[PDB]
Order: sequence, then structure tokens, then C-alpha cells
Amino acid sequence: IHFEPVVTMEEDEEVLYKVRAKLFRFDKDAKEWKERGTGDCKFLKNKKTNKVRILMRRDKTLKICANHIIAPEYTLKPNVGSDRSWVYACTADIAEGEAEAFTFAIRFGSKENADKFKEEFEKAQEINK
Amino acid sequence: VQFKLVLVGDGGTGKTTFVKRHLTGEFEKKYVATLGVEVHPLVFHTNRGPIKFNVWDTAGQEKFGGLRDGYYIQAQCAIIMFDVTSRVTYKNVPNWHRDLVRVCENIPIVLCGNKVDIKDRKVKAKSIVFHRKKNLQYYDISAKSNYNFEKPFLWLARKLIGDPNLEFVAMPALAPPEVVLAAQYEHDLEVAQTTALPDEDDDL
Amino acid sequence: GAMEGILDFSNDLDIALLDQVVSTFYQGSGVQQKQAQEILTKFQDNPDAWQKADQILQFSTNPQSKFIALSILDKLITRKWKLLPNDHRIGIRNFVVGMIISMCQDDEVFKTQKNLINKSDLTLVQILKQEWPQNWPEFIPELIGSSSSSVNVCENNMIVLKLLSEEVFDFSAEQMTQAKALHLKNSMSKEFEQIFKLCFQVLEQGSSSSLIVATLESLLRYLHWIPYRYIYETNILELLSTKFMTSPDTRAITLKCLTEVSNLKIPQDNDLIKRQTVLFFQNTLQQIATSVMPVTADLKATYANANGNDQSFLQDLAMFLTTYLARNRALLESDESLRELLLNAHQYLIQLSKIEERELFKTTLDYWHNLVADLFYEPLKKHIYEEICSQLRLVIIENMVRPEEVLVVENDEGEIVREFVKESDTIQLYKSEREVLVYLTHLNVIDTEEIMISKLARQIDGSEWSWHNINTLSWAIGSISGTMSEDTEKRFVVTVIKDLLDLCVKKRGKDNKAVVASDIMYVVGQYPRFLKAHWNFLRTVILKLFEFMHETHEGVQDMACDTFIKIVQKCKYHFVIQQPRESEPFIQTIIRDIQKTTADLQPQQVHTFYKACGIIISEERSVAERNRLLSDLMQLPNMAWDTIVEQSTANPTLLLDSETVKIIANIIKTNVAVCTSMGADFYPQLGHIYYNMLQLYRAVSSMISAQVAAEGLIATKTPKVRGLRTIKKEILKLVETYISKARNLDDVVKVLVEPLLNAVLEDYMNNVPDARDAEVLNCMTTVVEKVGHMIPQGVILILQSVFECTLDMINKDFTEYPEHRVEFYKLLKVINEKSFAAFLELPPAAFKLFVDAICWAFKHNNRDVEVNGLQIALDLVKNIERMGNVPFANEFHKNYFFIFVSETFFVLTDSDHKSGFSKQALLLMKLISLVYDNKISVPLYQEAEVPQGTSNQVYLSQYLANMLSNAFPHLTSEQIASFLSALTKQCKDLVVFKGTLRDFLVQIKEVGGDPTDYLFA
Ligand SMILES: Nc1nc2c(ncn2[C@@H]2O[C@H](COP(=O)(O)OP(=O)(O)NP(=O)(O)O)[C@@H](O)[C@H]2O)c(=O)[nH]1
Ligand SMILES: [Cl-]
Ligand SMILES: [Cl-]
Ligand SMILES: [Cl-]
Ligand SMILES: [Cl-]
Ligand SMILES: [Mg+2]
Repeated sequence: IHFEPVVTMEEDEEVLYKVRAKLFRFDKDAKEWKERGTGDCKFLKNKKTNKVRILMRRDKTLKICANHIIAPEYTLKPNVGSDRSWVYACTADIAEGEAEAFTFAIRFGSKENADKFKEEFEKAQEINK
Repeated sequence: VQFKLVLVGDGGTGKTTFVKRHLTGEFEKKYVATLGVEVHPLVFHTNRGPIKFNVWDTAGQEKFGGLRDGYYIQAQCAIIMFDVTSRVTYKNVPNWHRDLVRVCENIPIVLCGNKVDIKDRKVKAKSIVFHRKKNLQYYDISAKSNYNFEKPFLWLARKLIGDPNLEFVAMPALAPPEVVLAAQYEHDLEVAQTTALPDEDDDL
Repeated sequence: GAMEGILDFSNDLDIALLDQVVSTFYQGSGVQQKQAQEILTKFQDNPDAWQKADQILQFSTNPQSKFIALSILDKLITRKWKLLPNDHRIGIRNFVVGMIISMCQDDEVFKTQKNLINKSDLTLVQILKQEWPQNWPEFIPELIGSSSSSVNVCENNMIVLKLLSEEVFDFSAEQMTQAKALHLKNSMSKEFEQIFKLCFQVLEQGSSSSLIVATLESLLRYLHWIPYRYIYETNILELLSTKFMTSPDTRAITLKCLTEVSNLKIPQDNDLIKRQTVLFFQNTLQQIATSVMPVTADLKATYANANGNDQSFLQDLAMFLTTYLARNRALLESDESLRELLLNAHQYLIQLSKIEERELFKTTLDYWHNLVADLFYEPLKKHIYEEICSQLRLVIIENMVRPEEVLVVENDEGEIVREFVKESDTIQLYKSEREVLVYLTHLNVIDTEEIMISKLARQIDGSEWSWHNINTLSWAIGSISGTMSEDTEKRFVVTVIKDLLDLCVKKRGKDNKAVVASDIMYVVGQYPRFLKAHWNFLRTVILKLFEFMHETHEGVQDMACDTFIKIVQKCKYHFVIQQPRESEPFIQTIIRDIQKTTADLQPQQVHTFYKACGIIISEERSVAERNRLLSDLMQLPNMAWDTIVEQSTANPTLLLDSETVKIIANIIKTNVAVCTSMGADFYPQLGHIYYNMLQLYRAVSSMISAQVAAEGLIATKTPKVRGLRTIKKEILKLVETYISKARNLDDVVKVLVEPLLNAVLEDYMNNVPDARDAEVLNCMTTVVEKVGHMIPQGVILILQSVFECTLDMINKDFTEYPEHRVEFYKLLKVINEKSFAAFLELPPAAFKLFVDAICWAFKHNNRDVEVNGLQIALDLVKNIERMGNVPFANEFHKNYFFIFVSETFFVLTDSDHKSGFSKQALLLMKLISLVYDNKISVPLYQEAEVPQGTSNQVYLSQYLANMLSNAFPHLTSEQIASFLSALTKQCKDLVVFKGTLRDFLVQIKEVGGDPTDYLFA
């Protein structure tokens, strides 16, 4: 006699790389960088299509601050003020809903982290090719 | 569905900066005084579904007060702000609270002591007791360092939905497009590269 | 757009359009809502908008429209009432009263339009503040009379009376003159006997209705001020503590009332009143136990569930019990028939203290502090509370929060990480918990030890193992250092450290190890008395910290370095002596192995290590031995320095790659760290590097200027130039640090100062603004502070080099160059304090700029700057007065006395500098008292404007009267005259002078202020 007992959309992706970062977007009108979020930047590879995107969420709120394919045509360039950041143009990011173009800057805790990011970024671009 | 939140407090306490941080992620360093009120929708994803706050960010400067307590009508929750580096802003908390509860008699209210990132703190933790008899929730916050920045909205969401176990959750991450106007001109990039990132001494 | 129509006052107001604009604002969104808002604000702010109010109130079908109509009237009543002709005042009163009566008589409106009614009531109270009782003597009798005619009206009258009491007693201090506040308080007091009669009657004849709640809400406000006889000589306490506690509708407000009763001013020699105070508490506690929850209830769980109003109730219960017991527990402590009541009340507090809610915990903890501090001193009391205190030990021990020293924490992924930010809130909570646990330990040291040891047992065997449990216990163990005997402590600490060390070896993984390591470090750092008595233990502990400096966890490394410092501050003697059965002092071993020990530390951590060595070395007071220790300590940075100085001077420069700049910065930072702990003892090391360091400062400065010239101002943002500026900043910091602690000031003056000024001053002056380091100003402030009196010509040089050029950086707005701003006024303050003669040597045009700069400072909202500006002004006036009757002082007054008076008045009265009120008032009083006391020996007036022989007293009053008349044209001449008469008569009594200034600040916000207000006491 057994007694009757008491009654994200990232699921199909692999994490290739994760790093803590601060993301900025450039305001051309104001001519200034504006913070978009701080948290883990992940490179996620779709298991079916093998395509690699950047997905970044803010600490605590978990809100998306970056969501775009690591396009082969993108290039990481240095910012004049920093040895631990990269700037690049993105033509289709959907963090805020509708596809929108941005000039991003992403900054890391150290030059080493920035350099490892660049390596992983360009690897992801090759996978996407 | 949605809840009206009124944000009140002295001029310069960081009300608009706090809201902007939540809206866009940015930290506005400039003080541009709010004129009357600025209304902003703000959505959080929780384990009980999305919650939308309609944030009425009111003016703290008397000269720019606009409709004053007229903004409070039909508010369902509130945040009262002060600046822990300015004693006068804490002195004025009972005045904001008086004006607010006279219009909104039984709403959940968070009291926030902002700018706790600043070294020379003037309103010490032990001085802050006004919330006790008024049944206000209290948090030390910093819009600059983001210390406790989520807590006021989490507490209000728990009170408004009536679920103490409610938590923020990761919003759905839809697949992003591919976008290969072939000869588009981006000297915009050189401007961006040659404009220094702010706060280069921060940890990040 | 169509919405703008309501702004055209030439046409009759279209009420339907107004209602549309209002609906769009409140219920709409986006651009249309924004447009509507702006239009409503313009409408409201139109000075004739109040003429529409009656029409809007009569014709509108939108409650918000009517609310806005009342706001418009509120603005008129509170600022311009006395300008209106009398029939408009009678008219506004009449229709506000009529609207309220009308709304109350319609049951449907009374139920559904509470916001509008409450707003109408507040508007009536604004009229009462202007008119009552002098032009409305029958208000209270008619209010009482009307209350019997209708329950809605009676209820609404309680709202009106509540709001009146608030405005008169709770919020009058800032909003009314002293005279008007006193007039209204006296007026309410004279009619309260009949207000109370009505209140008590309503309370007697009902149970839990909306009328009863409204009445109790009014009573809550009355309890702030009414005489105790209304509470103790009536049956009101019985009603509050029995009847109104039974019904949940009335329970919340009644509990708040009983909390305020517990604060009434009450005779202390009266056995009857003491019985009544006991009885209401007994009744209230019985009602809680029977109607709400028994003493045994799990309040932690109840609060967590957050049903209905349970959280607010438990908060309010905490406030009631803590308030009453802190005042009255002695009434319950002697009578054996009251013991159960006393202990039950405390048992509810114990249960409340288990609730997971930080702010509520702080409230209960404050009470526990009050209790245990009393039990510590008061004879024969602690035994009463022995069971309460034993439970409290457990509660505190189980809920200890993270001390400042514990630099590891668990993130949201459950990973042990280095703390991102210091938590001032939790730091203060830890200290509060420590204070209470320290008292509790003293009250029963055996109980405390037994609780901690039995908990420790369940961590070793794994039965209660968790990060939370090992952390709280370890923090508690560390927190009670000092409470045990040396022998009991010895056995205790030995056991704890032994078991924690065993736990560290036993548990697996980087996370577990980091947690236990942090706990070991917290505990050892808290028991220096033990370590000092036990060298072999101390030595082993230090070797353990050195092991932690090799861990891959940066938080553990950080804490190891900080703990090293914390131990060394207390135990340094034992590192300097040669200990029995050792071959050398441990400091020599430490220094020899420093490269090995610090190999895996980041630079900042290495500097902390050197700082700790500096603390130890300054324990050696024999100079030859100490200087040799210092030389030994600095061998590595000095060797690195010598080769960089060779490189830099043999190849100047074209050799400052980024790595070299980092090396140089870290050498200087190492020197700063050691100088911080050694202070005056650092001089020989400073001497070793000084001249080459200043040469390096010059070389770095040249490179920075060259980079800016070749690359633009943007160069200052580059890693290269930021790195070079770090070198300059750290050099300035080293010199500042040394001079701030120097004991031989003669050497500072003869050896250090001239080369410093030569190296830094022209460089600062001759760089572009974006390349100037604020740290130069900071360094000079310390130079002037410490040796300014010995270098008058050096102080003049400092002024010449930094004054005009820094002023020009900061005088275009209040925001640019924030650090220069702050350091500039700190420097001017110290020069004005210590070397005033330097200002006397300025040419008149420059001295004018100095006065300009001071006045500029007190217009800042930035507190740092504002406060220094007001202080420099006060100090300057005192400096001038100290000179007596001499040309410079006479000319100062003729040129600047009225500038200082007017500028001080401006910031006092502009409503944008309220934080500086006290210092503004002090400055104004000083200025006025100079004339009052005939301390200005020349006429302040020009020969033409006033009859010769006219006193400065008469001219000052004339000048001020004219100034105020033009600045505040809405004041009558009599207001201005009376204000100035009072202010001048009161210039030797700051508290009263300030009161008169506050009265003036109230009067300038309205029309028709009573000039006799300035005769107040
Ligand atoms: N250091 C620090 N500064 C802050 C913080 N939050 C805001 N500030 C600063 O404080 C200033 C005033 O901010 P703002 O948000 O405009 O204040 P407000 O309360 O909206 N003013 P108003 O009522 O007049 O509209 C800004 O310069 C902003 O950068 C903080 O957490 N820390
Ligand atoms: Cl302050
Ligand atoms: Cl309304
Ligand atoms: Cl010692
Ligand atoms: Cl007059
Ligand atoms: Mg604002």
C-alpha cells in the first residue's frame, strides 16, 4: 500500500565564451558615450544553425543590453581613452525590440580580458562565415 | 497590466538619474532639473509575468513644481527620494510624505537614501528612522554604483502583485537578424573612436 | 492644437475642453499627455486662473479638474490672500464651505470622491490659517454643532480637525512665523475642551465604522500636543486598549495612538497614573493574545506570508512594545503579579526579532540595546530577564551580518567572490549587533560560550554545515573579543582556531576554502590580546596569512593583507624584539623574504604589505636601527628606482614606454604606503629619492606637455598621458603625506620646500587648464597648513602661481573642474587662516578677485565649496577687524562691507542655498555687529549721499531698507522697518537672530505679513 504522494530563449544554444563587461552606445547627436549595461557578455552558438550571437544581460534586472549576431564584416577598433575596450559598429541589435543600428563600445576589467575577447570575437566571426 | 508610480523628493536628489538608469542603463552626470513631471513606462519581467510601472518622475524644485500634488492622484505606489550627502533633503522627507499620503492614503511607499557611493556621507544610517512609524520600506541606494538599485521596484512589485516570492527573471532572448545601402558612410565611427569612454578609472 | 484654447482668457472658459485636457493628461500617454501637462501647468500658473475655480467646481464632470481648481485656490490663499478685496475673500470662503457641505450630503459623492473631498478640506484649512479665529470666531462651535446633523459631515469634520492640528502643530515650524504659529496653537488649545468632548462622544457611541477610524486618526494628531489630563482623567485609555483593539478596522490606528500615549508628558510621583499606565498595557497585550496571535506564534512566518496588513501590524506592534517598555518597564519589574505581563511583552519582542526584514530588525535591536545596557548597570535587574537574554543570544548569533573586514561574499550564481562595494548599512548593523552581543556576553559569559561551542560542534561534524552558519558563528565569535577572561579566552580561541583550521583542510573547492579562510582571518584579527601573549601562535598565524597571499582568490589575498595590517597595528612590538628561541627579530625574516611572500599579489596588495612592514619598523625607537630597517625594507623599490633614474637621465627620455611608467608609478606608490605608516620616521628614505624624484616630475611634465602639443587636448584621456599624470599625482601625494606628519619642520622648510615649489608651481601655472593637476593645490594646502607661518614669501609665490589661473577655470559655471574647485577653496581657507599677510600683498585688482571668489563660493550648492566660502568670509572679516584702525582695514570696509552684506542676504533669501543657513546667519550677524559695536572707524557712505556725522548704524538701516524694498517690492515699508529693527537689536544673540531671519523667509513668500511678528519674545 503505497501512500499517494503530496500533489529565456537561450535553451538551444551553447556558451562558447563568457566575460564580465560594461557596454556603451555612442550618441552621435550628444557626441558622447552612454552606458547601456553592466554584466556577463556571452557568446552563444545556436545548436541547429551553428550561428554565434552576442547576448548580454544587466546584473540584477537580467534585462538584455546586447543581442546581435557576431557578423563577419564587423571590426573591433580601439578607443582613444582605453587599453581595455573595443569599439565597433553593429547594424542589427534587438536588445530593445526592433532591429536597430548602434556604435558600441565594450570595456573589460583588464587589458588581458579585452585581448581575450578580441580573440573569441574573431573566432566567432569565422564560425559564422 | 500596469501601476502608476510617483517619484518625489528634493531637487538634486537623483530621481531622474535613477529612473534613467532603469530605462536605458545610462548614468547621467549632468543636473538638468525636471519641469513639472516626466512620465516613463518601465517594464520588468518577473516569475509572475511582466509588470509595467508608469513612472511619474516629479520636479523637486519649488520653482519647477508644476501641478505639485496634482501628479499624485490615482498613484498606486511611490518612491520618496533623498540624498545622504544633504541633510536638508532628509529634513524635507516628512513634507513630501505629508503631501503624498494626503492624496494617496493607502499605497506602498519606498523611502530611498541615494548617493551612498559618496565618501563624505552626511545623513548617517542611524539617523534614518522616519520610515518606521510610517510603514515605509527603506533602502540605501546609489544610481551611480547601482547599489540596491533594483530593490525599490522589486519590493513594490511584490506588494502590488501580492506575492512575497516574486523575483525578476531573464527576459526572452529572441534570435537576432542578419543585415548585410551597400556603400554606407560611417565617419561616425572615427568620431566614436576618438571620443574617450567615461570613468576610465572604474573597475568594470 | 485645440487643447491650447483653455489658455485664452479673453474668451469664456470652455469647461468641456478643460475636462478633455485633464483626461488626456491623467489617462492619456506619450506626446499628447506631455502637451496636456504643459498646458495644464500654464493654466494653473495664470494669476487670474482662480477666477475660474467656482465655475470649474460647478460645471465640471471631471474630479481631477476640480482638484486642479482647488490647487489654484490653494496657491492664491497661501500666497496672495491678503491682497484680495474683502468680498472676494468672503466669496471664496463661502463656496469652499458650500462645496464641502454639498459633497458630504450626497452619499454617493461622499463614498466615491474621497480625493476631492480631502483636497477641499485641506483648502478650507488654508483659509482657516489666514482667517481663524480672529475673522471666524464661530468656526469650531459650528463645526461641533454640524457634526450631529449627519454622520458624513461628522466624519468629514474629523478630517478637517486632523488636518488643522497637523498644520498648526506638526508642520508650522517651517511654514509660519513664530508669532503666527503661537497664535494658532493658542487658539486650538483654547477650544480643545469642546473638540475633545465631541471626539470622546463619537468614540463612546460607535465600534469600528469609518467615522470611528476618522476620529481615531484625529486623536493620533492631538496626542502630539494635548495635556495628559485628557488621556488619564477620562475613560479614553480603556476604550483604546480594549474595545478598539478588538476590531481590526480600528486596530492599526489605535495601536499608533497607544504608542503616542506611551510618550505623553506625565507626572512621575503619582501612584494612580502609574496604575493607569500599567492597565492600558495589560489590556492591549491581552487583546493581542486573544484576538490576533498567542505569544508562541511564528511571527517570522506570518511576516513572510505578507497577508493583508500583517506586515504593517507587526511593525506597529514592534514600535508600541519598544516605545512603552523603554519608558515604563520599571513599572512591571517589582510587582510579582506583573511579571508574566513583563515577560510576555518581551517574548513578543523576541518573536518579532526573528522576522527577516532588516529595518524592523534594527528597530527591535535598538530596544535590546536599551534593555541590555540597563541590565549591565542597574542592581538586581538582570535575573528577571535571564530567559529572554538567553533566547536573544541565539537570535543575534544566528543573524550576524558581515563585518567590514570580511572581503569575500556570495554572488547571485552562488560563487564566492570579492565584494564589489562596501555596504555602510550592513557595517553599521554589524556594529549594533556587536554592541548588544558584547553586553549579553558580559551578562552571562558561560551561556554565551556554551551556545557558540555547541554551534561550532555542529559545523565540525557537518550536521549544520553551511556558509551561512559558519559565517554567522565566526562573525559572532570575533565580535565578542574583550568579554572573556584571558584564561577563558585562551582556551576558547585555541579551540576555535584549531577547529576552523581543521575545517579549512577538510572542506573541498576554491569556494569552501575561501569562506573558511575569511572566517579564520576575521577571528584571529579580532584577538590581538591572545596573539601578543602567545608568540608561537602569532608566528604561525602570520605564516598562515603569508600562505593566503598565494591563493588564486583575490578576495582571500586582499583579506590576508588587511588582516596582516590589523594584527601588526596591535602586535608590532613582538615583531621587533628577538623572541626567545628565535635567531632574529621576525621583521628581519619578513623583509628578507618579501619578494617570495608577495610574488602572487597585485601591486596594490604589495603596497599594503610594505605599509604593514612600516608599522612594525616604527616600533623601533633607536634611530640607527630604525633607519637601517627602513633601508632594508626599501631595497627592492630603491634598486628599481636607481636603474630607472639612470635610464631616464642617461636617456632623457624617449624611454617612457607604458611598462616603465607602470614600474615608476608602483615604486612611488610603495614609498607612499611606507610613508603613510612611518610618518616622521620616513625622512631618510624621502632624502634618498627626493631630488631625483623632483627631476622625474619635471621630465614627466615635459612629456605630458609635448604629447598635448602634438596630439591635442584629447591626449589627456590616453592611457599614456594618464599613466604619466599618475606619476605626478603620486609624487605630490608622497610629499603631502610626509609633510602632513613631519616633526622636524625646520628641515621641511630648509630642505624640502624650495625645490618642491620650483618643481610644481610654474608647471601648474604654465600648463593648459586640462593638463593641470588639482593634486598640486592639495599638496600646497598641507605645505601652508604645516609650515606656512615659516615661509611668508613661499605662500606669496603659491598664490601668484595658482590663484588667478585656477579662478578662471572655475568661474564660468559651478560644474567644470570639480576637484580644482574643492581644492582651490581649501587652499584659500588655509592661507587666509595661517598667512593672511599674503593677501595684504596682493595688488588691489587681485584682492578684488579674492572677494569675488569668496562670494562665488557661497553661491555653490556643492557643500564642500559652500562651507569653505562662508568660513573664509567669516575668517576674512575677523582678520580685518584684528588690524584695527588702519588704512587697509578702512578701505576694505568702504570697498567690500556692503558687498558681503548684500551677497550674504542674497543666498539667505533665494531658496536655493538652504543647507548654508546657519553659517550665512553667523556671517550676517558678525557683519551687522561690527556696525552695532562701532568697530568700523570710517563712514561707510559716500560724502554726498548722507549728512556728515550720520552714524554707520543709521546708514546701514537705510541701505538695507532700500535693498530689501527693491528686491522684495511686495513687502510694506513697515514690514521691512520692523524686520530690520528686530534683526539689528538681536545681533548679539544668534539663536534669536536666526529665528527673525526664519520669520522673514516665511513673510517674503506671501503678501500682508504682520510686521508685529518681529516683536516675538
Ligand atoms: N554621486 C552620485 N551622484 C548622483 C547619484 N544619482 C544622481 N546623481 C547626480 O545628482 C545630480 C542630480 O540628479 P537628478 O537626477 O537630475 O536629480 P532630480 O532629483 O531628478 N532633480 P529635480 O527634482 O530638480 O528634477 C546629477 O548630476 C546626477 O549625476 C548617485 O547615486 N551618486
Ligand atoms: Cl548636509
Ligand atoms: Cl480627484
Ligand atoms: Cl605591540
Ligand atoms: Cl508701510
Ligand atoms: Mg528630475
